[PDB]
Amino acid sequence: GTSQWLRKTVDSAAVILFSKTTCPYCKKVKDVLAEAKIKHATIELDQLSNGSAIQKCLASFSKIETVPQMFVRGKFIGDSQTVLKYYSNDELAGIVNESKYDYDLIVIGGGSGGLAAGKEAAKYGAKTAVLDYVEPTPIGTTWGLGGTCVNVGCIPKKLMHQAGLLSHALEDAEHFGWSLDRSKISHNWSTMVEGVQSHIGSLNWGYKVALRDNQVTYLNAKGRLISPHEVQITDKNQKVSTITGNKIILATGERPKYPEIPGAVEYGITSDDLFSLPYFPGKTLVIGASYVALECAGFLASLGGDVTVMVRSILLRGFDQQMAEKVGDYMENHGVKFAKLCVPDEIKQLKVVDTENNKPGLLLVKGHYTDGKKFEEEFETVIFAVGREPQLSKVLCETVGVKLDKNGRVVCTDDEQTTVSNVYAIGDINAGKPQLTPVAIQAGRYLARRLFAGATELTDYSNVATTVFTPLEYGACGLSEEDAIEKYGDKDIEVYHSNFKPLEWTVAHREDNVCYMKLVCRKSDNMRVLGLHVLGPNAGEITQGYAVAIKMGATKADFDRTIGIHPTCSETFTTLHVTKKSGVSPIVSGCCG
Amino acid sequence: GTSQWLRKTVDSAAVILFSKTTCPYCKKVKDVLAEAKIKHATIELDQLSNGSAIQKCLASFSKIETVPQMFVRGKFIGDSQTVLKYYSNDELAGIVNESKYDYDLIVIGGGSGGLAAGKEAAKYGAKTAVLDYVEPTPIGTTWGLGGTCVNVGCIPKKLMHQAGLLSHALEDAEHFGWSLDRSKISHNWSTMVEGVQSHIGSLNWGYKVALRDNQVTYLNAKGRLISPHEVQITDKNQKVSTITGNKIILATGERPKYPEIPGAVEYGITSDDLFSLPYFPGKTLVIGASYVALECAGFLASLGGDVTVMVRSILLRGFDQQMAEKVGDYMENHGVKFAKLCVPDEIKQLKVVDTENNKPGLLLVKGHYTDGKKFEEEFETVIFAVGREPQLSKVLCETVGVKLDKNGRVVCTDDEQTTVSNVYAIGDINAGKPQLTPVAIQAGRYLARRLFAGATELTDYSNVATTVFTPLEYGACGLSEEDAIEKYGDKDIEVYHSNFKPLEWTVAHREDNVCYMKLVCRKSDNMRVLGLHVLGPNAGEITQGYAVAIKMGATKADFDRTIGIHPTCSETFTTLHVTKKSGVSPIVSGCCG
Ligand SMILES: Cc1cc2nc3c(=O)[nH]c(=O)nc-3n(C[C@H](O)[C@H](O)[C@H](O)COP(=O)(O)OP(=O)(O)OC[C@H]3O[C@@H](n4cnc5c(N)ncnc54)[C@H](O)[C@@H]3O)c2cc1C
Ligand SMILES: Cc1cc2nc3c(=O)[nH]c(=O)nc-3n(C[C@H](O)[C@H](O)[C@H](O)COP(=O)(O)OP(=O)(O)OC[C@H]3O[C@@H](n4cnc5c(N)ncnc54)[C@H](O)[C@@H]3O)c2cc1C
Ligand SMILES: Cc1ccc2c(=O)c(C(=O)O)c[nH]c2n1
Ligand SMILES: Cc1ccc2c(=O)c(C(=O)O)c[nH]c2n1
Ligand SMILES: [Cl-]
Ligand SMILES: [Cl-]
Ligand SMILES: [K+]
Ligand SMILES: [K+]
Ligand code: NA
Ligand code: NA
Repeated sequence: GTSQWLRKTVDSAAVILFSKTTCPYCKKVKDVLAEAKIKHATIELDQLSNGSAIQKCLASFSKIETVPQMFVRGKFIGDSQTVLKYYSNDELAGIVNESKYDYDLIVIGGGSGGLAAGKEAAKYGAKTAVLDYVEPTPIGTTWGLGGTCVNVGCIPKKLMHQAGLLSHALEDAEHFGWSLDRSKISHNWSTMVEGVQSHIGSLNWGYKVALRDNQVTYLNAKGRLISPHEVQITDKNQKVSTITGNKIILATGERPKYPEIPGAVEYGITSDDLFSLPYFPGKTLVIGASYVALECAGFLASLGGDVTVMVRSILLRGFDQQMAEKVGDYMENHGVKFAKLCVPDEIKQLKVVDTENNKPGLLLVKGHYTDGKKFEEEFETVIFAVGREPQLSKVLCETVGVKLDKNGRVVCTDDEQTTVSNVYAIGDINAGKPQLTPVAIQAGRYLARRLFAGATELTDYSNVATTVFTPLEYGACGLSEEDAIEKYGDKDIEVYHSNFKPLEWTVAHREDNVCYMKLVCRKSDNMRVLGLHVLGPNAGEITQGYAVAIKMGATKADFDRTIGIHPTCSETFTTLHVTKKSGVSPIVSGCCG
Repeated sequence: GTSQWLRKTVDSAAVILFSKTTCPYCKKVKDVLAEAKIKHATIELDQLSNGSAIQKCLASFSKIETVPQMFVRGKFIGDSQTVLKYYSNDELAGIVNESKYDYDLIVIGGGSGGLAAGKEAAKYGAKTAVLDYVEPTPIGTTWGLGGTCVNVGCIPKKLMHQAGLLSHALEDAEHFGWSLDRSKISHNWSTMVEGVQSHIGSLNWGYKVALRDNQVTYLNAKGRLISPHEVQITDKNQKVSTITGNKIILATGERPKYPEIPGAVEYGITSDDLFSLPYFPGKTLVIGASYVALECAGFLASLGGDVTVMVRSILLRGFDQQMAEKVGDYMENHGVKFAKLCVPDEIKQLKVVDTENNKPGLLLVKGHYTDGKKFEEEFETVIFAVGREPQLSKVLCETVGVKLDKNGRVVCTDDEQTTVSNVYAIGDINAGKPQLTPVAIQAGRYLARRLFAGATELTDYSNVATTVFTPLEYGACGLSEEDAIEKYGDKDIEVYHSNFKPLEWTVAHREDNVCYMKLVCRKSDNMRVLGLHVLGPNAGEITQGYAVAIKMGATKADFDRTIGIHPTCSETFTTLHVTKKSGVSPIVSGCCG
């Protein structure tokens, strides 16, 4: 494997130094490169099992087996005397910048994965360009650099969730002795949006400064891959040019879908519009049942809004259905209405949005239930959350040879490579992968290290933990109970479970036996934890550290031997004893023995 | 080991059935015992490696090698035909109740460890008594069943911490768009105390009902161990009697210390008095620097109080000192004053506590700094938090032979056994063990299983995670950085670290580069995580799941291969890259690449 690894490494690296930690010739070259501000990867062969073997293999490229060896874009450029000769003769800049292509890397898409890949690549002396363009929504909404999460996803949705959580905090503060009257306090949408948008603007700016400080070229331009090494760019002036790159990372993400019904595009909005909406949504219908649908419905209700969710079938398809039902039950018991087994037929406009007074319009939504009854109700705002899709026909010419799946996602190897060998795809467009920001970031950073620094480490997409930021949050890592049973059979599955009550809920007079957790375990594999699930406050904080234990193959016994931190919600994972098979109730009292 | 285990098991178990899961004779006995409401342990030999060997060993006690075999208090009572003979002849009640002693177990102390041990023992048919008495504080404060944590510890302190956290929640809610004016809202101490005390009363009651429902005898009586099997009890009427028990668990905990200075006992208070204080503490001096001192100072300041902490030397001795300094810096920057390098000499009374209007008194505290300057300041309340101590001379007669250490704590084996072989000690009085509620609970429950159900599992006291519930919380698991360096040497330690900023702090305009985390790792052991440390909100929820990974031997690579949950504070543990040895700043901007 050594010679194949060295061939791949040398071919792809922009600027790389084969070195040893203790070699003074290696230091003289490093000091020259640092003095010349020449960024590069370094492989210290004295720190590798197969270092002796890599030294021998290097003579296939350079005819030498000594360190240091410096390579540029697939070519041996010199030992220490040669690199110091180019430096002293003012030749070294020209040599380290020599390329068949404008860039070593072009990243098409300036979101979670693309920015992480481009910044990481630049660290190893890849000459990098990041392209980002935000096609406006149908009402004309656009935003700055950073992608879906930063501008219209995780960041603003979690901030608006925090605004919603602070309602319950106002309520609780009265029971804890604070002299405020919750009933007299109102929420101002636009004040909140201004604060969220100021934060997002600081991120848009921060990314532009980070790219400038890493010597990455940022182009606010729509990129189209027209051949393996050619990207056509279209700038704001509609000026069309071609730039060339050695490696191409496709990181273009997805955008909301609309249903094909009259008035949906004209009169509804999506999450892309919600997070900067200049008017308060008012009485709101959310059509959909994804995590986006429920998160948005939930914070809007907690802000004091009249909210209905129109559900075609089930909530949170693909997540553990027991947990999904508990998530929705909590919502229904806390001010969210559900129109169940219901689909929309038409959106009719009753009032146009008021762009001066910043007031919503008014819409008539017609739909129907599975039982044949009509749905007909007025809403000020209608939010579609009915899926997301890539729009790669925009992004790649069909003649380039990048294989897509039946959903228009990119078919990749376990190292993110497409069917075009210099072209990789990361993030939400990579078929089959969890569509999450930290997944796109790890994939992009690890890929950049493989391309430009001879790393071997792949991204592990297994047992990737999630959290749904509904009013009562839901954290999970691993299999749903139903998927565990389908895979291993019911007789090989043991489920430990318990209700719990946050201590913070006691004096606040909140619910007993609503927060809930379970461990789905495999009996024949030492009670291996296949899936962890928790409904409760701060569920992402609870779940994250257990992800490390599950990656390590935690068993039930590993959870039991660990001592709780008291008083916490998370400690309940360390004392679970009630099995589903026993039929014993998972309910709990305050204190027992 | 089998014959030694079987000898110990048979001698100690109150009522035990040796069984196999598939034996219909075993079922007939189980159904009779369940019908007669006779509780017992069961060992299913078909579920043990050495089951075949245990069957053979059983003939040393019973002369038979078949199942079922039923034992009572060290004696073989019968096979299936014999047990059904006693039942049919109304003899079985008398036989299963036959004992040399009043109880199989007497627990002296009805706190975290004792209640957990007694309830667990009762499950296996141990006839159990729990003794609890609360000696009043010097001002006369007392409370109900449940121990330090429930009444004057973790439970009320965390509830008053939540009351304090809700101040910052009121502040934040304005930036998130809520129309309240933080400056107009005040806190009412006594309203809060009423709520906390109502919760505590529900726990006191819950424990009494749980003991009644497990057929445990609860005596509100002071117990004194006068010989290995004899406990002298003194009831509220000062009636003195003796009860006898086979096994004795000492679970009597600790109480606050006072310094030997004039006025301390007469005019100061401790945490024992604070949690039910009927008057608002007002301007408060906390003398001490333990976690109790800082937690209490912190919530009192967040409630709007004028608070000073008098520190003799350092904060949080025994915890990582870098983290301790950050904890205190946050406090000092958020309304806690520190009188550093300062000790008290005298407390003078200026006003008596007002018991009708529920107002504090007034005190003059005289002390001195190491620099020779005098301290002289008025306070309404003075809280001593200057350690806790066991008071076992009260609890055990010196003639019984239970060895204590130089601090008056019980010297125990790794299975909680004292120098008196039937007498065990759990919780805060067990020398050398972390003084934590979940430690006392695991120790007590696991011990009861070893005594009464033939369990072998010991409590693991290593890498027990903690959280200090200061205004900015501090969670830890494993070694401090300084202890890791002392043990392994500086050259074998790598520390990864980062600041972070909760997303919830962005729109709220709270601090950059104050929350902080680090992993202290051992270079020569695959970068094993020796210690994890986090300063930030919800730090107990963050830290708990990583405790499971650390118990499993997590390395840095295990943290890196795990994918973050976004947006959370905890995810920062999955991307740490900056080492202390590098000298690179741990500060972070919002968004970089
Ligand atoms: C409402 C919502 C909430 C979410 N909440 C969370 C959450 O809490 N946690 C979580 O982990 N994930 C969350 N996600 C998912 C997360 O946003 C995505 O997984 C992540 O943004 C995907 O990153 P990416 O790099 O694949 O694409 P994106 O971040 O979508 O970035 C792609 C970028 O490329 C641009 N682009 C597209 N075509 C071109 C072109 N031809 N040329 C130039 N630029 C182009 C796009 O406009 C965009 O700026 C959420 C998503 C949504 C919609
Ligand atoms: C202010 C404070 C905050 C704390 N916060 C936390 C925290 O957040 N998390 C955590 O894990 N730990 C915390 N602790 C520690 C925790 O309270 C203890 O570790 C735990 O209560 C110890 O349990 P135990 O069973 O050893 O003793 P205890 O709970 O102290 O119970 C001993 C009981 O026995 C009684 N007793 C004593 N002598 C006799 C006698 N002769 N006969 C009869 N009864 C007797 C005592 O009065 C008491 O009721 C805190 C402690 C304090 C003081
Ligand atoms: C509940 C309900 C039902 C029908 C209508 C309607 O036709 C209409 C209009 O202006 O067309 C306005 N509002 C309506 N509201
Ligand atoms: C700051 C300060 C210093 C001294 C005294 C004092 O002697 C006193 C008294 O009544 O004795 C009351 N209050 C005081 N306050
Ligand atoms: Cl921008
Ligand atoms: Cl009581
Ligand atoms: K445990
Ligand atoms: K990671
Ligand atoms: Na265990
Ligand atoms: Na990794």
